Parts: sequence; structure tokens; C-alpha cells
Amino acid sequence: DRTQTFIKDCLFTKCLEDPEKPFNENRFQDTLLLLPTDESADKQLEKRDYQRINKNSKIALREYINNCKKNTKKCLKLAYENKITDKEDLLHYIEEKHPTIYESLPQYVDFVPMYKELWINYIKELLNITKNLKTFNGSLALLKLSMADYNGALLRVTKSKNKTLIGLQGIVIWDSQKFFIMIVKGNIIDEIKCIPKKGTVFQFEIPISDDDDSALRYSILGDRFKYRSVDRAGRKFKSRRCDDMLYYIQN
Amino acid sequence: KKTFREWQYFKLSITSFDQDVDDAHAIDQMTWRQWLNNALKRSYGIFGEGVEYSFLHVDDKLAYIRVNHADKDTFSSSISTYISTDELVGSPLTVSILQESSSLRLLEVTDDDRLWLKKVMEEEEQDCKCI
Amino acid sequence: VRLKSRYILFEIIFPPTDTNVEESVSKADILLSHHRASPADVSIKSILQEIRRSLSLNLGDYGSAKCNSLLQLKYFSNKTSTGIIRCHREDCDLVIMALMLMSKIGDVDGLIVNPVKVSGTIKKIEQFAMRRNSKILNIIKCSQS
Amino acid sequence: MLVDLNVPWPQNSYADKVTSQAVNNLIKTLSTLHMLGYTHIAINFTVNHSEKFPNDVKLLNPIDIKRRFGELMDRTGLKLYSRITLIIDDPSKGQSLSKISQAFDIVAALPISEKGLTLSTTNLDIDLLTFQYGSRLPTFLKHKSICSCVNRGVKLEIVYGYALRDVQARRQFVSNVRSVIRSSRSRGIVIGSGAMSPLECRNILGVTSLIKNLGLPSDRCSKAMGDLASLVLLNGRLRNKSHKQTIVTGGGSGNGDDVVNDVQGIDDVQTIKVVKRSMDAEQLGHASKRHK
Amino acid sequence: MLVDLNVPWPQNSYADKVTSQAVNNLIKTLSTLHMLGYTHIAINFTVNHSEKFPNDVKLLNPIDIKRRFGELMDRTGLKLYSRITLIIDDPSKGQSLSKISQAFDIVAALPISEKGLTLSTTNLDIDLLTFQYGSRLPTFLKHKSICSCVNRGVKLEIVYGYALRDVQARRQFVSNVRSVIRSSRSRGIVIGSGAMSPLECRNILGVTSLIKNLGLPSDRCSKAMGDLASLVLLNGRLRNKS
RNA sequence: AAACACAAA
RNA sequence: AAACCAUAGUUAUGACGAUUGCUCUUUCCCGUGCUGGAUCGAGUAACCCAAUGGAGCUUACUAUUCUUGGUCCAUGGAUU
RNA sequence: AGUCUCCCACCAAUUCGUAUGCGGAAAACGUAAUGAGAUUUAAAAAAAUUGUUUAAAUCAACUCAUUAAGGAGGAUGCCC
Ligand SMILES: [Mg+2]
Ligand SMILES: [Mg+2]
Ligand SMILES: [Mg+2]
Repeated sequence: DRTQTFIKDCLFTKCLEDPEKPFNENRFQDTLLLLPTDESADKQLEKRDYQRINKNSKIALREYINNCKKNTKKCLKLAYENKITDKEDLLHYIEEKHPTIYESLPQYVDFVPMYKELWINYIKELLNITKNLKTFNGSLALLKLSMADYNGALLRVTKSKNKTLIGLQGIVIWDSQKFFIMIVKGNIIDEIKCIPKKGTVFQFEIPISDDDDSALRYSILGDRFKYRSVDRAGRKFKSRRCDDMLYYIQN
Repeated sequence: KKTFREWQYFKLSITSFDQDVDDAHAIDQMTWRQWLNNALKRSYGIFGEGVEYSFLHVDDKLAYIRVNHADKDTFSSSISTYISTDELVGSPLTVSILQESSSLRLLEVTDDDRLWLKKVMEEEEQDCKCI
Repeated sequence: VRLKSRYILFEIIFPPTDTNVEESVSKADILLSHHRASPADVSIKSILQEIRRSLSLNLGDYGSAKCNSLLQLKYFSNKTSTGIIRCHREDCDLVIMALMLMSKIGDVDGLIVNPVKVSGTIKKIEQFAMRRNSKILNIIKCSQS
Repeated sequence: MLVDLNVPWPQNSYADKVTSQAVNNLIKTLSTLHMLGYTHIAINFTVNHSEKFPNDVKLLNPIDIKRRFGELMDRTGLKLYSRITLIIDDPSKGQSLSKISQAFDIVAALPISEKGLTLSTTNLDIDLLTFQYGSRLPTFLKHKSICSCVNRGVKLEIVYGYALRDVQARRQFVSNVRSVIRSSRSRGIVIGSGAMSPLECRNILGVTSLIKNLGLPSDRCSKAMGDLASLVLLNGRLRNKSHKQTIVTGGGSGNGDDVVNDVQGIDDVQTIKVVKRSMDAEQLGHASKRHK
Repeated sequence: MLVDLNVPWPQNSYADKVTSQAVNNLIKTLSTLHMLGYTHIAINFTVNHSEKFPNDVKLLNPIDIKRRFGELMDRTGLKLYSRITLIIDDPSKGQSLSKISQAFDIVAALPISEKGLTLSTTNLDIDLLTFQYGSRLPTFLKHKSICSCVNRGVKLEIVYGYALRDVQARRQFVSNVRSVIRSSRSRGIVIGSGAMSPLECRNILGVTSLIKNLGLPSDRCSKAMGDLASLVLLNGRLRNKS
């Protein structure tokens, strides 16, 4: 190839100006490729009925949210018209004068008691909350919490981009992908609260009162709560920027 | 559109550790001047040496330096760089610019030397306005 | 992206400092008496070291540190005393002022440095050098008469 | 707020024992930085790559913030963080970051070769990229690599405190800083002071004047020292404290209980936070209506 | 085109007669100037304010460009002009300009005291004002008199040659040129080459870079150096003829 | 540098 | 042996000065208002850069690091 | 800017002789009406491009499946 390379160079010095350009940058291919460029029935039944149940439950949840939205407004308007402040008088007045709008209203005293206990016991068994607190491990606990379910969980908005969303406590009724759904109580407030997660901070406190009165201080970040695993593990994570958390340090 | 700035003031202050060597020696105006002349010649050549600067209200570890608006960068790059060594002190000197101003509006104490300098500066101000 | 370069063309001119001898006043006579030749003790590393010393002596420490990042002599031959100094587009003024403030060579005295052409590419510098060399021959041919 | 993230510790190898004079000088320089004014200080510890990492966990950190800095903070009023810089040049088989990363807070790198630079930019999970401003640069730094890195995370760090060491190092320091700023597009730049004694420290105005004389605008310096320093502290803090940005072990109630701010409250031998019961189910949800 | 108007003549008083070697060195310097590239040359002659001015008209100028430099003017192709500076210290032995302004072309002054600056800004029909850049400037240059002398038409001359002499006076020259640039506010700044030997001659690029690094903007340098120098030459010619 | 490729990475 | 050809054309696209306009803030007047007017001040952005020409698509930009228009069964306050 | 596509000779035709929703010479090209869909799917998850990289209360966004051009008659709805 040496005399052949000399011939090729004496040939390239006539066309090109730098003969040792292609051999240096590896543009003279030594090879030229020549080739043309080249029991299912019940399973289907279950899949279809699951599709139908999902499609129905979505519309049902939507219309339930809309019904609660309208009912809260109308009942608060009627309350301001009747000049009744506290809830124990307003709900009784509505029951004794408006039967229909009362079966559409929700009840916080109905929603809190079992939900709170059945979630507290579940989290206590998951995180292995024992009488003694020397058998803990932070890494595995955080991994479990990332894998844990928050369906029916008590969360408090402690920090947010909007100065008005902070301080709201509520128990989960459903975990969506963009908004977070809870329920709050006030003087007459029985509003279903939908809160954005992009730029807000939540927190949940687990009570422990065997001998002393102490609680664990945990918290989640909605902005990065959308790209987590669900009930399983082994999902390749990507570093996003870790850059839009400036509101966390700012205020 | 913009008014031409004559110069710019600079609040200088010495920071020397080793309280014993600090109270032992006592700097003065000529000390300040020699330190500046050494810093400019060490960090820069004739460029830094030809910088115009005067001394106003020299005190114990306090002095005010006016530098032209065109040489504020040369002054602020040389001040925060140099560290004195074997000039008059056993403990080397380091200077930190406290603050800067371009409108003469600064008052630390209720003394009258700032008032006198202000008086002469506005009698020059109206004089450059008319002339 | 592109590194912004700016080459500098300079000439070494020897003034005929001799008050005891009478001289001819013309164009080509003074062009020949100023472009006589460069001495043998002339190279690239001897001019680069001299300009590096002068840069530190005139500007200072930071003035030499900012300028000595891309300070190289690309092409220079002692037969015609023409050199091409590469530098940044930021420090061109510094290199020009240093070439102006060049006092003398450590062993050769009585010489001046003249910056002629400054450009951001070597092809235009070569074209201008060829044009200047062609212009030089005209007055020579005219005076040889 | 002002953050200085490259305060060096007088020890390079684990075989070295720090005398009391060095600890006293460090206490003096911390007091000096606090008196004139500062908010966050993260001391640095430097080790090489080919050394033998000790197979311990409770002996990897010769800083003991609770022992002597616990003596100093109650009178000073600021916080300290422990960080490590990896001197990695040749990709040897010694690699035990799974311990030192979780033991320390911030993990940086000090590449000298090209292969080490490539592996630290691609695979190595670090927080800051520091170059040897004392020696010569390894190669001609690329633009696309640094841009993709600062978009993926890790930013570059410039230490103006090394230019105060000697005279011959200033030219190389300026030449390296110019290339870093030109290749990094002035986006991911974090400034620090690597001073070993309180006498080589400066004020924020001297710092911004030096960097504006270097070539970076002063407003960008202020922004990178205010927001970018806080962000690079936050990232390195919650990547080790919390999980992979999904669950946080700290709950911010007001404006001082922050994962990077609250340092004495949060336990370190574990990750729990034992607080009294302050969240009930009978309290009114609306904070404007909730009264105690 | 370029204008150089600060070439000194090797003669201080009237009594000392010039030698052939000085004329040869001046010819060397002017030939070097023309070699580096120049168009207008105006040689300067220094004299003291106390020295007795002669009561003549055809003997005021010991230059005689026509018989000495008239042959070079025809051969090499340049022109020469006469310029005289006044080294003034005290308002005594003076009060005479109608005879010194007609013979020479450009009239300059060199004040070295605080009263000299007042006498130059008030009662001197001069065009350029120069200082001793080598040694220290007399007291302090202020905007008060500088503005009033620039608004009428008098410019300030800067000698970039004085720096090329020694190493120590470079500091004083820089400290004076930056002071006068800060005071003049960068309007009336003319540049001249005060070199008597051909080894201290430079080109336009180097001088421009030097004055730019000293504190003058790039537009001001070129605009002044060309137009203000040409206008000073024209005003001098008009003062001599009509 | 840019610009190119059934390359190479 | 040339076909050598760009209302930028082949590592070039410089250097400062001056004018209007644009965004907020500390001021005074007619009529509330009016791309109504004038002083005291700050800033003119980022992605990024041609190498033969045109079209389509996708991907980077605009937080005291210029702006503009609309929408929102998003929340916060007030009236009916 | 990008490791995306295409034009930059023709062919009453082995030459995509392709009257196929509209525009277009072509285009991994723009947009319009309806129905459905989510590793249980036609296909996204445990050729190019992009840090995050469609959705998964409703809206908004992506993907796929149908609707050939012009003239005439009847019915319905609106100003009348
Ligand atoms: Mg390109
Ligand atoms: Mg490319
Ligand atoms: Mg391209």
C-alpha cells in the first residue's frame, strides 16, 4: 500500500492543495460497501370492563367536584342572606328548610375520623414506628415514603409561590397529576380545595404519644413529586436542573 | 444626556491584626501615601503610578481618597490586591473598601471638615457651572 | 465558536544616526538608508523576550498577565525585518503601545519599531505586505536612473 | 446573603494530625469573616484519588462541627458545611464515593487530565468543578461540554483567594479564569475565597471589583453569589440529606426552619426530626381564621 | 494627513550660534519623521521671557527655512513652519506681541507659576499652551482657567517625546498628562513630538494607542490630532499674512 | 472555526 | 484550463461620541383621563453566531439578566 | 444552532401516469370536521431533536382512523 499511497498522494496533489489532508483526517475509505440498503375471552372482558369503569369514574369525579363547587356557593349565599354565622346552626337550618341541597353537601365530621386513623396506623406500620426510636433508618424510610401511597393523607401547605395558598390543611380524596385535592373546614367554609403542585411545599406530621408528646417532621415537594415511582421501584431518574427551587430559599 | 463626573470618592480603612503590633505602631498620612505608591508600583507599572489621588480627612486607620471616574477600576483593582510587607509595621497591612459614593452625600460623624470641603467643592461647583 | 485573533505587522527601522557624515535627501536614498539590514543577532525568541520584558516594565504585572495569554510571533525573518505578532482583539492596543515603547535590543542599540498594518487574519496581512514590497520597488527603479 | 464555599482545612492526607495552632487560626478567620459580614461558610477538605480510603464511617469527617464549631457558632451566629474536593487524574479502580458523598455535604472534583475531566463531567455525581489555577490548564476547554454540564447540573468555581499567594501564580490564575469564563458562557460561575489565614480575606466590594476587572459584570457577580451559591448549597445538601428530590426530611414552617438554614435542629447521626405535636385535625384549615 | 509641530531647535538663547552638527542632527530627525510618514512639520524654537528681544524684523527668526530647508522641501516633498514658545515666569520685561506674532507663525507659552497660568489665560494672544511634562507641573490644573482658555480657542499641547528620554521622569509625565486630560475634559488636546534625535521618533498607531491608554477616547485622538492641528496652522498663517 | 458522512464516537 | 459567481460573503463584519423612543420609581399643573408634558435616578436583555442558495419541522431565549396580547369548571379579597 | 426531510436535466411513461379533506413542484409539510384510545393499548413506560421532554378532575397538547372537485332538486334553522 506504501507505493500505492504514494501514487494516491501524487494524484491528490493535482486536485487538492493539501495532499495529506484526507489521510490525516481519515477521509479515504479503504473499503467500498456495495449492498442494497436494508383463555383470552375473560381477559379481554376484564380489560374492557376496567376501561369502562375508569371512563365512568373520571366523569363521576368531575361532576362531583362541580356539584360541590356550586353547592358551597349557594349555601354560603343563603347563609349570608339569613345572617347565620356558625355551622351548627346553618347545617340544621338547611336540613330543616332545604332537604335536597343537604344530600349533596359533604360532612367533615364524617370525613375525618376513620380516614385519619386508618392512614396513621398504615404509616405507623410502614415506617416501623415503635415505642423505642433507636431502630430507625432514614434512607429506607425516605425510599418507602417515596414509594408509599398518599390516598387519604393529611397534608399542610406550608410554602408556596402564591402567598395565599399557605397554611391550608386537608385530607386527600384523590391524587391527580397536576392538581392536589383536599377538603377544608372553616366558619361556614366547606370548600373542596384544588391546589397546584408546581412550586408549592407540603408537609405531614405523624403523632407519637406513648410516653412523651412528639411527632415526626416530614415534608414533600410538589414540583418534583410528579416524576416519582408508584408502588414499585427501579425507574431510571434524571437530574432535571435542581434550579427552580429559588422560592424555597427566598421565603 | 449625562453629566461628566470629575472624580469619585473612596472610603479607605486599614485592617491590621496582631493587636500588640497594631497598637505599637501608629500610621500617618505620609505612611498612607507611601503605601499607595508601593501598591501601585507593585501591582502596576507606570500606568498605576500615574494615577491621580489626594488625601482628605486622614485619621487613625481611616482616610478618604478621591480618584478620577476613568481610573476607578484601576484604583479598586489595585487596592484589593496589594498587601504591605516591611514598610513600617511588623504585621502586614490589608485594606478593605468600606463604601463608595459619587454624590459627596456621606456623613459618619458630625464634624465640620466635611462641611468645609463641601463648601469649597460647591464654590467650585457654581464656578464650573458659570465658567 | 471562533477565537478572535488580530495579527500585528511591525518593521524595524534603523535611523542613520551619524552627524559627522553628510547625507543625500531623496525618497529612495532615505528608504535604503533606513531599510539597510538587520544585524545577525536577531531572531524570534530574542525579540519575544525583549517585548515580554518591555511589557512587564511599562504596563506592570496584570498588564503583562492579561497580554501574555496569546502573545506569539508567527512569522519573522531577519532578511527583511518583517514580523507578524498574534494577539487578542482586546489587547491589540497594549501590544501596539509596547511596540512603540520599545527602547533597544540588549546588545543592539539605535533602532525604532514601526507598526504598519493590523488585521484579524493572516491572508490580508500577506496581501498588504506584498503590496508594500511592490510599492518599494517603484521608487527604487525610478531612482536608479 | 454571601456564601464562601472553599475555606481550606489544614490537612490533605488522613495520616496528618492537625495541631491546635491551625484550629485557632481557623477560628480566628471564621470570626474575621463574620465580623465584617458574611452569611454562609463551607470549609473544604482535599484528598487525592490513588490513596486508600479508610473503611470507616464515623472517622471520615475530621471536622466535628458539633465539637469545636459547636463551641464557636453560639457566639458567632453563622453555619458551617463540610465539603470534599476529589483530585482525580487517572481513572484508577479506587472509587468509594458511596460513603464519602453521604458522609460529607458537598462533593467537588479537581481534574488534571482529559479522561478524568470527561468521566467527571459524564458519570461522576459531583456538585462543583474546580480547576488547578496554580498549574497549567489540561487542555483547550470546549463550550458545548460546559454548557451541557451546567444545564445538567455541576457549575464551575473561581477562587480569587489563590492570587494572593505569590507573584508568578497571578498570570496563570488570570489566564485560566479568562478561559473558564469564555468557555462557560458566564452562566454556571460560583466564586470562592481559598484563604488559609484571616489576613488574605477581602470585602464583597473588593471581590466584585476584582471580578469586574477580570471580565465578568458586577450584577452577574451579585446574582451568582446570591442565588447560585444558595442553589449549589441546596442541591448538595438535599441530595445527601433527602432522597432523589422526592421526599424532604425537613418541614419549613416560617422563614428560618430551612433544610440548609436549620442545622442544629436536624439530627445528623440519623435523619429524623423529633418535634412536638403541632398539627391536629380539629383546627380550622384557613390560616386566616385559625386562632390559638 | 499628519501634523508634527513640536520639533525643537538646538538653540535656547540668541547669543549662542548654532553648529553644523546640530543642523545635521535636525536634518536626520526630519528625514526620520518623513520616513515614518508625515505631511506637516513645524519646528519649534525655545526662548526665555527675560531674554532681550532684538529690535529687528529680518533677524527675529534664526531658522531661515528658505536657504537651509528650501532644498529639502523641493526634493523630499514636505513643508516647514516656524513656531516659538514663551517660557514665562513673572509679569516683567514683556508687553510685546505685535512684532513677535508677525515674524513667526505659531506662538506658544510655557507657564511655570500660578501667575503664569493667569497671564496665559488672560492677556496672551497664543494658540497652544504647553507644560513642563518632564518635571512637575507648577501648582495645580483646574477647570476654572482651562475652560475659559479652551472656549476662546487655545488648546493644550502634549509632548509624547519627553517620556522617551529617561525612566524616572516617565512617572511625572504620566501624572501630568492624566491630570491635563482630566482637567481639559478631552476637547482641546493637541499632540506634538518634542524629540531632537531620530532615535525617539514613532508612528501614528503607537502614539494613538499611548494617548488612548492614557485617558483619551479614540475619536478625540484622531479628530484633534488632524483637524485641530490643521486649524492651528491655518490660523497661524492667517495671523502672519492678514 | 464553519461546512460536510448509510463514517467515527 | 477554466466554468469565480452574493443589494454580508469565507476564521472579517471593527473603535468610541451624539439623538429619539421603550419599563418602573421620588415630584408640579389643566379635566377625571388622554403611546398629555418636564426635572432626581437605574437598565437596552438572553440564545447565541454565517461559509453556496430556498422551503417545512423540531429544539434553545426574554426572574431587580428590555417587552407585548389574550385565556384559565387555578386560588386570594370585596359588592350584588 | 441541530448526527431531520426535499428541490436545485428531461421523458403520452419498466420514469412512485397519485383526479384520493384543503393549500402546495416535492417535503419525518401547514391546517380543518367527527369518533376513539393509554406498557389492561394501533403505538410513547417500570430517522432527528430535546435539562424538565403527550395526557392520564375538566379544559389545553400528541398519536391514529374517516371526509374526491364542480353544477341541479327537496327538507330543516336564521334576517326576512
Ligand atoms: Mg454554522
Ligand atoms: Mg456543526
Ligand atoms: Mg449548520
